[PDB]
Amino acid sequence: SLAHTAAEYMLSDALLPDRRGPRLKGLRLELPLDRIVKFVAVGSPLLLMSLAFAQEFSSGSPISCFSPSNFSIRQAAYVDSSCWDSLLHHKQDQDKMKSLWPHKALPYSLLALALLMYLPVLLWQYAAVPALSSDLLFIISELDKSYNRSIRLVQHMLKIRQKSSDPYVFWNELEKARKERYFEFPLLERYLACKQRSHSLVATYLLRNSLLLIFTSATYLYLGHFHLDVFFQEEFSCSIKTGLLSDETHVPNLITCRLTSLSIFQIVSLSSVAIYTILVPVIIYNLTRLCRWDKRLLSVYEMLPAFDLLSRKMLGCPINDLNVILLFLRANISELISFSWLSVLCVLKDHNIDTVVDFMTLLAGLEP
Amino acid sequence: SLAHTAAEYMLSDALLPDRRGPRLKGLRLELPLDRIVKFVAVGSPLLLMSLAFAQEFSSGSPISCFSPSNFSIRQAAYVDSSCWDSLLHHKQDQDKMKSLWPHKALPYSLLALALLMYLPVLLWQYAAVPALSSDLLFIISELDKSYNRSIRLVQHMLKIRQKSSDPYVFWNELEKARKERYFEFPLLERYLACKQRSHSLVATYLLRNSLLLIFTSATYLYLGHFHLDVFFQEEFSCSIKTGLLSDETHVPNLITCRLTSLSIFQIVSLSSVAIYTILVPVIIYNLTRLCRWDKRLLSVYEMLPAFDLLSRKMLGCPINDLNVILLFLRANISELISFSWLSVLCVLKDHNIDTVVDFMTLLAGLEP
Amino acid sequence: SLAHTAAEYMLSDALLPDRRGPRLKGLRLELPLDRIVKFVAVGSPLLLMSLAFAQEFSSGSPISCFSPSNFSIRQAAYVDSSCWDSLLHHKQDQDKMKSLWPHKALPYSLLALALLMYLPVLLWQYAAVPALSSDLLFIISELDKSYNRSIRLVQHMLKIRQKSSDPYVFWNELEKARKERYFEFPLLERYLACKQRSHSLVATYLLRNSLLLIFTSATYLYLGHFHLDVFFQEEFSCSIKTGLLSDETHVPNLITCRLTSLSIFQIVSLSSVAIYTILVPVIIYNLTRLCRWDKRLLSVYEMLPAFDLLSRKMLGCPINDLNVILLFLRANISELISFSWLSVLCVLKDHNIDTVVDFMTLLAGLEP
Amino acid sequence: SLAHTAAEYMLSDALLPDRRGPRLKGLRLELPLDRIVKFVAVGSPLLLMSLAFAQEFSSGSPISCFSPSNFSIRQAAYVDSSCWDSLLHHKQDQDKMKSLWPHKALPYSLLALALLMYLPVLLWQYAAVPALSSDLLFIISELDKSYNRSIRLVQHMLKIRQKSSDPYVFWNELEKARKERYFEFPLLERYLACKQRSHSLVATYLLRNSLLLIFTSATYLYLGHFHLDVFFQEEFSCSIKTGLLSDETHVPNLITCRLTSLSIFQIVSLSSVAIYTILVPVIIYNLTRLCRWDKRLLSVYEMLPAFDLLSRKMLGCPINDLNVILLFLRANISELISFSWLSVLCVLKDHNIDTVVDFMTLLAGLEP
Amino acid sequence: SLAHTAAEYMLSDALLPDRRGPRLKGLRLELPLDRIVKFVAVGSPLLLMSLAFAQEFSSGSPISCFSPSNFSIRQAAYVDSSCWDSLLHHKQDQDKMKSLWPHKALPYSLLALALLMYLPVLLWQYAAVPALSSDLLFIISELDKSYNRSIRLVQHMLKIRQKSSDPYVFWNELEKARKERYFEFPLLERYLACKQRSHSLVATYLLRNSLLLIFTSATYLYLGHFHLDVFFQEEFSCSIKTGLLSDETHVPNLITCRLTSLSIFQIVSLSSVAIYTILVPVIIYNLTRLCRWDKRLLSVYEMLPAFDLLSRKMLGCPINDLNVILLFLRANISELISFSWLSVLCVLKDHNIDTVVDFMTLLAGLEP
Repeated sequence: SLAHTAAEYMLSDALLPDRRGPRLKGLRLELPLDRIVKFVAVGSPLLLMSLAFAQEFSSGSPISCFSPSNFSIRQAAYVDSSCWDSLLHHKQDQDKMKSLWPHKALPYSLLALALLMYLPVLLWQYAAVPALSSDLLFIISELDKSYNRSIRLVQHMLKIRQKSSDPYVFWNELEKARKERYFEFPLLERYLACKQRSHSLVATYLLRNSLLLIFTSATYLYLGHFHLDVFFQEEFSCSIKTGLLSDETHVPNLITCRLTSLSIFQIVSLSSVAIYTILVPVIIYNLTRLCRWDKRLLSVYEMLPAFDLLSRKMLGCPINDLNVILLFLRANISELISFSWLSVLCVLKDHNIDTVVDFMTLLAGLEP
Repeated sequence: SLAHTAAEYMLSDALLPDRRGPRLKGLRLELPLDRIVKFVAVGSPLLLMSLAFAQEFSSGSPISCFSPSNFSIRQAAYVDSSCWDSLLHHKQDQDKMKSLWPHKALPYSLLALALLMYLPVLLWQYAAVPALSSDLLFIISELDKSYNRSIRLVQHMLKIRQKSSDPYVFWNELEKARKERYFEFPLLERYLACKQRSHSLVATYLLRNSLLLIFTSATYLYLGHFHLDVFFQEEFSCSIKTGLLSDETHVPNLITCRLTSLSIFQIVSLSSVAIYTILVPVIIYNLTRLCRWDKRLLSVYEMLPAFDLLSRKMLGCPINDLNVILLFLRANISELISFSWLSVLCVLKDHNIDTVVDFMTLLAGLEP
Repeated sequence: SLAHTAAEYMLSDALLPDRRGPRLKGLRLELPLDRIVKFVAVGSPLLLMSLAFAQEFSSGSPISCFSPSNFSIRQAAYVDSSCWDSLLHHKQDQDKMKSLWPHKALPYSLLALALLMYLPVLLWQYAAVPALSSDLLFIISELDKSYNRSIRLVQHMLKIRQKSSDPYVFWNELEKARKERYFEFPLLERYLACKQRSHSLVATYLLRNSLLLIFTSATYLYLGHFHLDVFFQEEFSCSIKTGLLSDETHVPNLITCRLTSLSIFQIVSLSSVAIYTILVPVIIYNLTRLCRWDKRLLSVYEMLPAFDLLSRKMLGCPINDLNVILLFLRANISELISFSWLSVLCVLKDHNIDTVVDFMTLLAGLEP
Repeated sequence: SLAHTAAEYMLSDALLPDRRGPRLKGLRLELPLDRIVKFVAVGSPLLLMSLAFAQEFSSGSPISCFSPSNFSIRQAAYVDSSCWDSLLHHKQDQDKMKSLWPHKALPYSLLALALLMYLPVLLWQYAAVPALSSDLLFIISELDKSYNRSIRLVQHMLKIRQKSSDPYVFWNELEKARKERYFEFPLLERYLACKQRSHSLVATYLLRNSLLLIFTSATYLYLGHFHLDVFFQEEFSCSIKTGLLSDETHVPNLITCRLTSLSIFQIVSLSSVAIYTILVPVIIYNLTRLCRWDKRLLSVYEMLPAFDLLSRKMLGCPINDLNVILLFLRANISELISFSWLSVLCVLKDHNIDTVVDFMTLLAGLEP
Repeated sequence: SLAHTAAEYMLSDALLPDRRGPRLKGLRLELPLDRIVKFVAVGSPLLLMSLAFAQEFSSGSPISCFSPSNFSIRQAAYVDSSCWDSLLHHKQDQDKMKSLWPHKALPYSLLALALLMYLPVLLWQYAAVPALSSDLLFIISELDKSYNRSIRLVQHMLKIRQKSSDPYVFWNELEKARKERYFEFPLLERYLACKQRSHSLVATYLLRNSLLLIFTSATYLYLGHFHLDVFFQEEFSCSIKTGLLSDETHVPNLITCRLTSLSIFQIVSLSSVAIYTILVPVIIYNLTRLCRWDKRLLSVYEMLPAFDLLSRKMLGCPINDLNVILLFLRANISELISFSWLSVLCVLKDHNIDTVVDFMTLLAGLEP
């Protein structure tokens, strides 16, 4: 089946024969909400198209005709197959030959919608995946040096505090460490500054979401203009004597052609509206995600040395490449190593009490 | 077949191409009862839908008509295919055209139910699996330090007891070990305290079960309102002359249309009730599981150093994140290492006799 | 299905059983735009051919006939199967027997176009892939020596600058390093010079794109000459008595033969025009890519020792082997090692400020 | 389908279950032109045979009959199936019963041609592959000793030249190295001499190409003798009363039998001529390849020590085993090791200037 | 299809699930000519059987009948299906009811021939493969000690010859080495002597070839006795009133039954003769192979120490186990190690000149 081929051609990853290396393994380049939206926006028209051609209706004929008994079997087949290509209600009300082309174009329209909704996925894959992957992995490699440089070369501070009055050393020793060369990273404050003034992935993300929104609007227009007119129309009167059959002796207006699969058309015309009105607010929520700064976990991020640079750059216009980098980092920061200490520092959510809270928590997180 | 595709699309794991690493191997993120409920609540409508389209009924036609002998083959096919889309019992009792739409909507309803029952699974997978996995693996890693720290640095207590009167040292030496820095973990008493005051996975678990309960109630309403009325109705009188065929000379009320697949409809309408009334009390049992504290094995848990913190936090409202963490831990605590010593300490189920019971059991569990 | 076989025979890689070694893994020998063009220009006629034979039209007959009622079933089948091979509108307007052969030749034409559009792919695979691969991997191996030779044997310059006035050493020490034997590569300035005067892959690239352009023009001519004439013609009058049936008593001009699949023909005739008018400007953009020198990143390339030779050779006719080598290098330079330092040196995009900018950035990029 | 089985039975490698070792991996025993010729000469008749039985014509009947209306359905089936086995145009012009057997024999002829064109492939596989593989791998193993013996034991010549006047040592030191025992190989000058006087693979190559040429000529004769006569003949008059039906009362000459699939026959008869007239000059080009000595790269080959023996043996009759060995070596010399230095020595294409050109190029090609 | 199952059940290896070890990998237990004969003698009847049931004839009926118009459809089906089981030409010439049973027995006969031709393969696999494999691998293991014992412990002879007059030492030193204990193998001269007097694999080989020859003769007898009589007979007159239908009123002699698939029968009857007259002389050539001693390469074999024993045993009756061992060794001697030195010693094909020829060739073949 065509849907079987499209199941693996689209709606999945089509890069390399897989099992290559770290290009795809261990890194998530698509947000779970984006993946769900892509799946339920691409496979849904494909699912409806498959349901149109499924075992629910065992083939049969999409059109039925009431031809006179004088007609043979082949003549009846001719007058019923010549109307599936000439869907025109020759109404007696001049001669408004209203067309019923959506009935024949439904599979074409569904396939066109399925192909169209895959364009934003291709745009994201071939316009933002490489640069975003490079930035994410470089930043992850740089931030992986924030454990053997934030405690293991900082545990000498424990030696300094424990000799003197520890509460006093908690507030008047830290300026020496904050001014140390190795304590502050030398490359992140420039890379992040450069990324702050560049608008490249923000444009791609906004285009990816706006294309889906515009395609949903186009689907609404298609189903409100062409459909919803021939929606309760099941019978139409045709005319076979509209050509070389004019000089003959048989039914001029072969009345009462019937659309056998009208119910499937009606069900699809509503399931293509409900499914996408489900997705209408999800896209705008995805757009809102980038437009709002997030500071719910800034308290613990600012404490750590390397993440202090990320926390400081929290001002200005929210539309920056750094925002997309942060959005794809927080979904990827917990790959295999930050899963044991960053996820632990969640107790601090309420700098006086915070001054002494690390009296026993920070050193207790040692790997051995 | 569509059921063949849905067999692997749903009703299984759809994350990664597998064989990746420790993300899924060795960790059980779904309780066996939850897995059974999900399987028998998702595949059951799919199984019934497949049985509707299976070899049991070799296609055929879902409707049969008794048309006059004057009608040709094509005319009879027209009058029998124009009634499967116009199921309306034009009864002579005014003109109550009772519809028989459930007969045509049964596959649609079954597919809709199958898709709806997969929503709680998606909610659990994309709203609680990451945080629960992180908490579970962190707690497991911390508790894995409860064997080389509860006997191997405690076997010096054997040296102390064996020199003096061992029964006396069984009760007056332990305060030194209980006050030792390394004996008591420094991070668990804070992580568990933080998790006690957080209600995040409790809400997700309750929502996951309540969605299934509400969907079962909706299925009951659907089968009690739309079904159970056209349940013993097998014959209905139609009307083809309800349109452009009005000005014709043939049967006005084409009486005695017959629903060929009424028996399948009746069997499905009962197997969709029995199967879900089997599942009605299982869901409430799953809800009860979280609402009741468990203390059947507290006697052996309190003896161990690390598990003493877990045993102490056994008071207050049962609805806490720690309850879900414990429920998913006791089903996962016995992965590969706790399978040889924790499962052995089951003899203690009856502190005077318990004082001397470990005279030979604790030290005999040494790995060499 | 034939399309199923052509899916794996073409439209993919057909060299070796794969999993061999570094022949294909880690090296990209086809640009993403070229890959997209090849896919959407080869599979599109195949997709339309599959749609012609898909479940959308459940086989049936491509021609229908209105034969007299005296004819038997076999006689009607004869007069309807003898016209699908004799498509000739015997119009009464002398005796212009206009042929409708495109209706029968549509699958043949689609298969011919699909096979023809694969010729440039074969030409690129068997005329430029080996030499381009050899040059690319040799240049990559030579350029991989530009990290342990541009800083690690250059960090002594740090020792020289830090002793004296560093700003002065920033401008009067570099002539010694620029005149050093090891600092300047001894093979690239000759290999690139040889490649500059050779036009071998430029001709292959231009031929590969021009063949696709010429085939698109041929498709336009085919659809504008043979099609677009029998486009709204659905009925034609045939003649069975044009031979040994002349001396018989039956319909001389068996009027009103009908093309059942005219709608599919019309849709294909438009989808084969829209899809390729989408591709018309992409090919000329690909041609433009080679014809224009690129200097958007020359500022950082000139700073590096090895890439200085590449940056210097930026004059003359753009049509040279070095241009194609650069085009396939910039898409392949970031394989696994240049992904951590070359992608970082993007801050320099605005030699006075550039003199002191590397005071801290260059040495901070050390691997440990 | 039969074509599906023949796709993997032929048109590919049928030796071992693969993944065995170096028997096939890393060695190319078939030239790309030979592979293309074999593919497009073996699969083309198979492709046409598949197209004859494809979805393009949905089975049906290959013959149609115009029997009188008195005949029943079974009688008409008898008189139409008794003519597909008795294709004889009983023309009224004595009684020249011209046969139309190519219409029935087309699939048989296509399968016979597909099997026949596989004979040269089997001949090459079972008559020249082992000896050629042995010679190629032995020569490759011997020539792999031309890098650690042409510079690394020759770099002492650098020590000799740099002490004295280097241009003088460029021309008066080399006689010592040319007379050294290890510098000149002791086995190649005898193995190549033995292969020069042996004509074993030349005969096999010539037979392999001439068999394909003769089979193409036979196909031309078949399509020009048996076809091209019944090419525009679509109707023939049969006779069922040519036996036990003679004493009956029905149509003596059942006129106007019709060949339903005449168009497919006509298209195949032309596509089997065009495809092979495409291949006619390719075979003679392959024959020309062996008949002409190649000296386009002799300048760099003569410089190398080991390849000097190959370059010297460039005289006499071109038809020798050494010619085939060289043809299969130049397509295989660049396997994994000669890909970094032999492909670089392309600058020398114009012995005075050549005397000093290696002043810096030869030593710069060192592996470290 | 049955042929699909027989493709993998037979015509290939059916021992173990493969990928086991050195039982099958690296060892060739079937000669290429024997493999070709087995393939083209077993699959050919299977190929013809598949062609009988292929898409070439779309099922249909193998028999057609000309029943009177009074007969219904079911009556005609009865009288045409009651003759495919009662093929008897009730000729009017007493009452010689000639049977046409080969038409019905053709698939049975083809399957029987395909099964019968597999008997020699089973006999070879289960009667000679184990002993031959053991003998071959033992002899190969013993002969693998003929390189580190024929030069590396013989290169001291170089030290002896180079000190004195080398031509003199070429002829008067060798008697010492020929009389040395280690130089002459102590097991081969007894194992080969034992195998010379044993006739076990010779009988199996002769039986394997003679069974195929006898089966070919039986096929010739079958096609010359039962076929070739009903070969141009296409029409026969049947009789349905030969039983309980005798007391009825309908056609007594239902004349003119027709064999619809006579052409397929005729083509198979000729392709089963040609394809086996091709194989008739190949089998006798295989028999001749064993019956003639081979001494074309004895000159180089006698020079080597270990192969001297093989070369000496070249007298007597050619029918011995040693002959089969040699035949399967020369096709297997060049597995992975003898591929670099035995295949090189081909220059000696013309003991005076041979005395001094090894002055340089023998020592030059050293592995380093």
